[PDB]
Amino acid sequence: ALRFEALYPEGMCPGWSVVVKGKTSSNTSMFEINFLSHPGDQIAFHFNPRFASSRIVCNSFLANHWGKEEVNKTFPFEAKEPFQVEIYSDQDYFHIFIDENKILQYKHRQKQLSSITKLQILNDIEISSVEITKRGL
Amino acid sequence: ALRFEALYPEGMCPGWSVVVKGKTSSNTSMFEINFLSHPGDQIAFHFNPRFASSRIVCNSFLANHWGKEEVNKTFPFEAKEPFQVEIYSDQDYFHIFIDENKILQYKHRQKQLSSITKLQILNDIEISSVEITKRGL
Ligand SMILES: OC[C@H]1O[C@@H](O[C@H]2[C@H](O)[C@@H](O)[C@@H](O)O[C@@H]2CO)[C@H](O)[C@@H](O)[C@H]1O
Ligand SMILES: OC[C@H]1O[C@@H](O[C@H]2[C@H](O)[C@@H](O)[C@@H](O)O[C@@H]2CO)[C@H](O)[C@@H](O)[C@H]1O
Repeated sequence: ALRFEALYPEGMCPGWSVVVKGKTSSNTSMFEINFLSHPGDQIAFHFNPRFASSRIVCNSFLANHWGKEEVNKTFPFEAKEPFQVEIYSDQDYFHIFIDENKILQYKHRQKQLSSITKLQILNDIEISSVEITKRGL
Repeated sequence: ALRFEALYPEGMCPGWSVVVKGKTSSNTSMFEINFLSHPGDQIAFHFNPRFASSRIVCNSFLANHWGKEEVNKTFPFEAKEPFQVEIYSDQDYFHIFIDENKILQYKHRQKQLSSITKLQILNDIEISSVEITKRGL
């Protein structure tokens, strides 16, 4: 289920931050934050905290396939507890921060950064805030 | 031209703030921030700073017609200068703040507040940030 979507047709990458605040309803499910590229609504970056297994899975869905999963070692979320996730893009990576700690970097696979125009947030997250802000390099 | 859109299907009214930061490119045009209700994509609240005439026009587009315009006395924008617009909804009004000053209140005409799920920002605004945050009553 779609919880939030945003569209910025001029392109929200690189040099933008997305800050999502909220909490899960359960410890048995998952949510995702996806950055989509146009045309095709391909998934440039999929950030998928899975609470049942306590793993963050990151990947891309390009040319109709999921690529190699990048799975984080730590799981710095607690179910039903408020969190802040920030995703900041530079020319080389998405940088992920949770509760103001840097957690992981994900190297761009979709190199056409300016075609990333859409953000989708799905599944088990009760959102309290979404901020989309142009930062600079 | 669409500059930004957001969708929050559970309803982003009442008790939410939208904070838009940016600046115009010209002093000859206009921009708008629209709150849309579902179904129908009706315009519950249209906030339309018109720089050519230095007037903020507010209205609603319901049942296929614009209603009575509510035109503000002051015009606290300057073309090409960064501004912050906050729109906060309670049970009775949209409250508009520009650069942290309260400017106007617009009484709800679309009373089905929970059906307001979409935000659109159009025309002459170069956006630097959009924040959508659940505040409370
Ligand atoms: O790689 C991200 C996608 O994973 C898909 O699930 C994988 C799963 O992680 C893996 O362990 C294996 O079982 O194959 C599954 C199917 O590709 C998700 O279904 C998808 O939503 C993404 O999260
Ligand atoms: O009321 C908001 C809409 O106004 C429309 O323009 C009006 C205009 O403000 C008024 O002075 C008169 O000329 O009738 C026009 C047409 O209804 C805009 O076209 C529309 O976009 C809204 O801003």
